[PDB]
Amino acid sequence: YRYTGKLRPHYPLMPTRPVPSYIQRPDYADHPLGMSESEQALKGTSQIKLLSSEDIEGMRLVCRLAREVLDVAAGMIKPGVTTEEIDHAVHLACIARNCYPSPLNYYNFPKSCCTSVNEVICHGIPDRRPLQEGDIVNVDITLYRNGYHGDLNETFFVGEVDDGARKLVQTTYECLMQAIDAVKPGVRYRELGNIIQKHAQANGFSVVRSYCGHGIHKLMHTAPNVPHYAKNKAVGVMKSGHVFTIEPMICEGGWQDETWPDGWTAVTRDGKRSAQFEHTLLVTDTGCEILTRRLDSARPHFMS
Ligand code: MET
Ligand SMILES: [Co+2]
Ligand SMILES: [Co+2]
Ligand SMILES: [K+]
Repeated sequence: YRYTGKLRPHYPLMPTRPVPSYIQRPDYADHPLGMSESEQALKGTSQIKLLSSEDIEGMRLVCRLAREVLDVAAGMIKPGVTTEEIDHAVHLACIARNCYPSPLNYYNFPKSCCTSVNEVICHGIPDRRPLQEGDIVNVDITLYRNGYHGDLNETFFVGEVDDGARKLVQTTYECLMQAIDAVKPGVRYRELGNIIQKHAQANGFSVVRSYCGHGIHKLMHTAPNVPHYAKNKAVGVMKSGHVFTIEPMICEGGWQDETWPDGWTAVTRDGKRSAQFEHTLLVTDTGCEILTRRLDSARPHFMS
């Protein structure tokens, strides 16, 4: 395998961490290949759940806990800390909140969160590599509580970063917030990518095509599929009670991705950097509720 950049995985990984049986587990947690039968039973449907009020309450709670856990991770970002160390803390913080770390054994993913450094677009696997000054690192947190998933990520700076990094990260965050601002009953899901690419392209960056935002509630990944690039063919119109993520991945160079031999880590083909932000959003009668927002501080961690 020919690496596309300077990043390498750092093995061995620690044995997978167990989750106490008193925490409720998603279906895939105990499937030998991590398959989610509940997801597969809806494969290829474009029909979108309209959430009940109980469902809404379950999403508010899990998404709020998910944010608390991301914040724990943000507090640990510094040169010298390994991504495994961050994952171990995430793992414990999930459990302290009586939640299952949704990534754990999802299609056999080995860890409890994704840590994506520099050229890693998404789904990097926490490992023995210490963060280095000048790195940018995304932590993606997904929690499962009382039958609901909640999902968010942010890109963080490690010590001081270059101007390229700041611009990349700032623009990615703007892309996300500009898409969120357009969310309300009656908007086509396909529109969000027109907004995202327009801003990304205006800043010289590209938009990853192989990974999309998604519905999330009782299932971790479900309808709608939500592309972040322009003139996509996404099916559906937003309605009050829809819940889904927006999670744009933007790249300094080209948009093309490939996957490491590990089956997960997605990297730019050109080895240039990529950044990402994500929220889970509830479409209301008039706009949208950002379920995974910070409740206590105005800005994302990188601006603080
Ligand atoms: C290894 S599963 C990680 C999934 C990620 N949290 C997402 O938003 O799709
Ligand atoms: Co996510
Ligand atoms: Co997501
Ligand atoms: K990255």
